[PDB]
Amino acid sequence: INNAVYTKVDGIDVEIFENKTTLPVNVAFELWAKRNIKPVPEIKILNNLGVDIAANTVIWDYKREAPAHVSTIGVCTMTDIAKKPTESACSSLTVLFDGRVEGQVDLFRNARNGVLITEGSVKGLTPSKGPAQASVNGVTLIGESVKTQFNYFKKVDGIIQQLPETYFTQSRDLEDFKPRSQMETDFLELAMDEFIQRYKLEGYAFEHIVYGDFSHGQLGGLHLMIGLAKRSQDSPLKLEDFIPMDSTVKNYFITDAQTGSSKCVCSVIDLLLDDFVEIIKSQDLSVISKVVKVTIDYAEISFMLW
Amino acid sequence: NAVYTKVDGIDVEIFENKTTLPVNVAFELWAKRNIKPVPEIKILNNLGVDIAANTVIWDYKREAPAHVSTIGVCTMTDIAKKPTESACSSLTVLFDGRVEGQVDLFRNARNGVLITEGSVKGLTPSKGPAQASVNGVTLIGESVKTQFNYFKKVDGIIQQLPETYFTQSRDLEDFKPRSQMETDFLELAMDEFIQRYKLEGYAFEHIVYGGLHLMIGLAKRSQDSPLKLEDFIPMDSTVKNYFITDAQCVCSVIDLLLDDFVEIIKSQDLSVISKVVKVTIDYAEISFMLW
Amino acid sequence: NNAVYTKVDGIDVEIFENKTTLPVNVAFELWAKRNIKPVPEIKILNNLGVDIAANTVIWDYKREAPAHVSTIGVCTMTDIAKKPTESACSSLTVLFDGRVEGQVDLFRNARNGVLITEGSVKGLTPSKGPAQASVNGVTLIGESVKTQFNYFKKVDGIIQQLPETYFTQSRDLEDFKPRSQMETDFLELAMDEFIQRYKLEGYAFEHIVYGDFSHGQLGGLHLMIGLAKRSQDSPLKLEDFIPMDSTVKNYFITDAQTGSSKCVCSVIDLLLDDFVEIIKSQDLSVISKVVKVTIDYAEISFMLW
Amino acid sequence: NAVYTKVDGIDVEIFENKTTLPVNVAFELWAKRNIKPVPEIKILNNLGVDIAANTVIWDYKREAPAHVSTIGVCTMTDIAKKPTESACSSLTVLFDGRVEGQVDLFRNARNGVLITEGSVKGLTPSKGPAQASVNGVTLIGESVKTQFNYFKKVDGIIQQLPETYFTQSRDLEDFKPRSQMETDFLELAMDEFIQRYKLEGYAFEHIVYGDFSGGLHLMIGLAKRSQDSPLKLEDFIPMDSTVKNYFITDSSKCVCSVIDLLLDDFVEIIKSQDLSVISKVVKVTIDYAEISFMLW
Repeated sequence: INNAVYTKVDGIDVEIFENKTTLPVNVAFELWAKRNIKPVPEIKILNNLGVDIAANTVIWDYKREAPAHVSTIGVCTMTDIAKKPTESACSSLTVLFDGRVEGQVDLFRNARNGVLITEGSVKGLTPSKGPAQASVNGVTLIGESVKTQFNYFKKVDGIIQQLPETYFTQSRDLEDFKPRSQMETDFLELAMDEFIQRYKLEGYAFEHIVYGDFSHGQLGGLHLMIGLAKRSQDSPLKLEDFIPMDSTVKNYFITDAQTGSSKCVCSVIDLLLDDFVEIIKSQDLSVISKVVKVTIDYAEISFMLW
Repeated sequence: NAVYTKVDGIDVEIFENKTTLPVNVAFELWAKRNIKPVPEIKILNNLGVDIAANTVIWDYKREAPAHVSTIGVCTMTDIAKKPTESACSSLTVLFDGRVEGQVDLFRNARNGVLITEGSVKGLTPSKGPAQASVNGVTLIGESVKTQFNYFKKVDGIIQQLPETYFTQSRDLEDFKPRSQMETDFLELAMDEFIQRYKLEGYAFEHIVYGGLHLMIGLAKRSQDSPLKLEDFIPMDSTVKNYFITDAQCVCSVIDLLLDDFVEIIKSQDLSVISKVVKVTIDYAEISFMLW
Repeated sequence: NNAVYTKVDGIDVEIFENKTTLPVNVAFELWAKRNIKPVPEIKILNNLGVDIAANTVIWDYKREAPAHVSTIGVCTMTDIAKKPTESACSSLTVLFDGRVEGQVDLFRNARNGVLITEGSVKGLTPSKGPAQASVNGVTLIGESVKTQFNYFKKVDGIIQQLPETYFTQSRDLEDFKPRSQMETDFLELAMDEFIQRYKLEGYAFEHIVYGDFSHGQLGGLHLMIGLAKRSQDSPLKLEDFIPMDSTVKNYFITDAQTGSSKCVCSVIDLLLDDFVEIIKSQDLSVISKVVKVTIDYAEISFMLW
Repeated sequence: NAVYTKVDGIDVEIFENKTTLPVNVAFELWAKRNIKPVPEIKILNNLGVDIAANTVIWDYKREAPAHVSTIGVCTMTDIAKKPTESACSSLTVLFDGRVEGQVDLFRNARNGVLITEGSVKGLTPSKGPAQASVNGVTLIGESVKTQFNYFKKVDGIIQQLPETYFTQSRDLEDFKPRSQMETDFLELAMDEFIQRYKLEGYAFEHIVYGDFSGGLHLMIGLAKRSQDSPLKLEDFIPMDSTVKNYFITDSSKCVCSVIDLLLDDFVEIIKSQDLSVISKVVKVTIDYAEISFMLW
């Protein structure tokens, strides 16, 4: 009645892995058991970049409990569409290339479509710093020991790309919300007015927004995490992924922590407050439209700021 | 600069304010205000439009000008004498066609929207909404042309505009059906309506009768314990919040034709489980939970 | 069903599941009244003797049940009292939370208990506890709100002195931050650069940190940071063997990459500086190689070299 | 100080390095080494015994003194002349009741442990193992008394003294059974033992019969395994412990924790844990220490 895989640790079956894909069990297990468990970029970034297949490894989506991509390359014979990631079979596919391993750079130099991540500089090519944080075997974190911050490069049809200037979502939760800057600390520490005062924000309608819904169309309000975090000395909130998939704007079930009383299904975006202030101040208030399109996580998000 | 009074010695400049502008130039905007029938602000907002060309668009709901930077309207607020030229082509300019010159300036400017009441050589139109704002009065013209054809450019490129539903713009106070369906819905009880339009075993239930609310459903509930809405925060939003009380919620309401909303309701699976729906309404992508 | 729900939108969302002897409605209430502010972890509480909470409910999120058998003035159907000073309590170590008013007071009157406070208390000397607390069952150290308490104990009338203790950090291996300069360079140096930098030759450090210093406990008994370094290249999935929290914790150890077995066995997570202090403390010229250490207020016995 | 030689002398002192002591004084230790039959080091270690009074306990596997800290033995190494002084305040000191005077010094001592060949005024004995260590050879005394009665003091307070199993202290080569049960376990096939000593549907299976994969094993279990297809093992490190590691070869099996329990004792352990067949965390007392381990 099962598709679970086990190991014996003493006279005890512990379930090492459950199969939640359509693939036959042991085929899936192979796939898993070849996950890159070193630092990878996060699913949101790779979706946003339009990446469909990784070179020579497997990116596992730990929330979805399945591999992040349809096929493979030089990994698992029963789903490999190729062996070297330059075979005719995948010229028309944005291929993740991990520059930390040898010879992947030139594989990418010779690829038609792809993105290359690396720990450092690359000869003749302009980087763009990515997030501070990466994904170490499920857990996303910013790390002291291992380096988690990469530089991205993109190719669309023979040609290197200019990657948009972006902000990055901070991949934080409410359970453990840690301030990442002075402004952020202050905001949580101080009282609204004393804050607006200190950072010079009179007549921006700050209080209105941080706490308010700035959705241009996303499902339920668009609230900002650090803003949800401040409304938590009073009765605080539990979150819960509405859909397993990771993305920049994220749908949740918000319910009271203390008692479960339902609230909404609404979207949160976790941004550095500094980056948030910068965008509220970017808005020109003299024009008709109050939609602000900002590019965050290499993707375009539309806001309603007023 | 500002006009002033001399209230015994001396100059006491007089400011609007509501826009902070000198009454002086504030009023010069009211003057040059567009008086021919214009697109409702919500659709301008959605299409992300910045300034109109050689005019002001008035915000009668805010009782202020929709925009305080101008093109060829008032020297104290003009960012440029003419739309198609220099530090100006980055922002999205609304070009109106039923004034001549303008049409030709759209094909020369970078970012911009264009409305017209007929077709234009070589371009594909997208039918706008029936209604338009007429000096603060939103209405469906039969004496005058209020329905436009829209066209948009970004970075130089003509865009294909999405297939859309448009919101109806009805106030509740004087609500009035616009189809056999909307009629029947208000007449028929719940159960009979679900069986006439073969809707049984779909989602809609809560959203229609009683998160997000449908204006038309809110009107049927008005014949039951008459309710009133007042917007704490008055702009013009495709989805608007209202303070809701009786004749003795803070609600998202959307005004949609049932004939359109039931097209939506049916383009799902036979549920009855709650569904995420992503429609284009008023040129903008709306996500909401249907049940 | 055991399951309690709210309709979020039109969707059944489980907010609570019963895994208790009690009926749903009663357990749910207890859950629903559980203190969700910062609290001492259960290891510290059991180590101390606490068997009941004043006016609150300590919840075990790993065991998904109350931390304690009865209540005081929380829930009419599991209350043994209403006030913590009633004679039905005078034989039980009661947790008194100083951060709320007058609880300090009931603690003076109480004949058996433990009082935590976020600052000094007139007449009594404090035991500066761990840096970390549990906050709605996510154990963390807070810079935002406070997580570090002071402890006091009473045993049948009499004020107590708490032994001086080391405290287990509380760090899963899946996310392991070093908390001192010693831990940083340990992880980021070679063993031999290390032993020298900190002048540790003539202790058989490499033998200890990396090995098994157990006197009895089931499986090996390994330092966490120890495991984290060997983890560096060949990493390990670590998984609770028993829901109950404790100072020395048994685990199912398993390869991360593939699930190959390894063992059941205990880990203890200590600050390296503390560990190094404990090895340096052992007197090498005696028959017994058993070092007893008080950690998290309990006696923990080791085996050294 | 150290003795020395003269090579183009210049005095050249002489050391070890087993202890680091002057050969000189390391030998005084050898000289004063207790040669009456003393309890096995493991039991001393577990009772947390620090040093012995007016004697030296020798560790033959380490080929050295179990302790370098002395009392009343040697000027260079001791910490007190007499076990009662305030230097032995905080140290568990072994006292013997075979040398008189000491039997009484235990009464006016803080922390310490005492052994005797018979009972003592109004103290409850805990009957120790059958075996002592008689000069590097441990055995069960035929004509000499090797069983002890133990008593312990922590902080002037006479202590609890638990009930214990004891390990049998048997090397594998020279292996001899010590009951009908151990006898049959060697004789009877894998399946026959189970029906005879009615223990079908208990845990016990693996740890008694043998693996590739590695947890605890018991001595006799390994003996039956080499009772054909012989197996060789030896101290990886030369300690003395209730549970010791071995290199099994065999060509290797390889690093096992091994425990030498008399079967009947271990069997009464299996039987104290309701019919299951599921793995079982046992927490038992062996050699006066709480050892916990997984039974399957």
